[PDB]
Amino acid sequence: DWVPPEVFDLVAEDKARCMSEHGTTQAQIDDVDKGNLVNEPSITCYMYCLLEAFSLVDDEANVDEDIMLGLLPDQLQERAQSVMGKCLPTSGSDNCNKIYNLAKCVQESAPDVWFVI
Ligand SMILES: CC(=O)CCCCC/C=C\C(=O)O
Repeated sequence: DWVPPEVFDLVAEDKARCMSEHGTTQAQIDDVDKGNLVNEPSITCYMYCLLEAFSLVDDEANVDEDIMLGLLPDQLQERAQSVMGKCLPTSGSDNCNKIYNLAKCVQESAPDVWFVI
């Protein structure tokens, strides 16, 4: 992708923790990455969990746009601001479901640059 390998090491402890907490499998993550998203807590609560580990969302799955933007390469800033304009604020029944809807929105809007670690 555009995601550099250093980022995988950085997320490794939290990834292991969030998969363990939520019953997530690598296969589920690969599915999401392949654009296939279902409203299963084991995947959706994983995504919320990891986002939270990096202060990208708060206790009610409100996205920190600035942190999100500061994390992305300089190239995607422009298209990411557009995707956020369409897909934020988050909404849903709970934290996991809010990230499910966000994931659905962001994938529908910017498949090219869609991905989850
Ligand atoms: C849903 C998902 O995988 C997003 C993970 C965000 C983690 C990024 C952590 C560190 C960085 O980008 O430097």
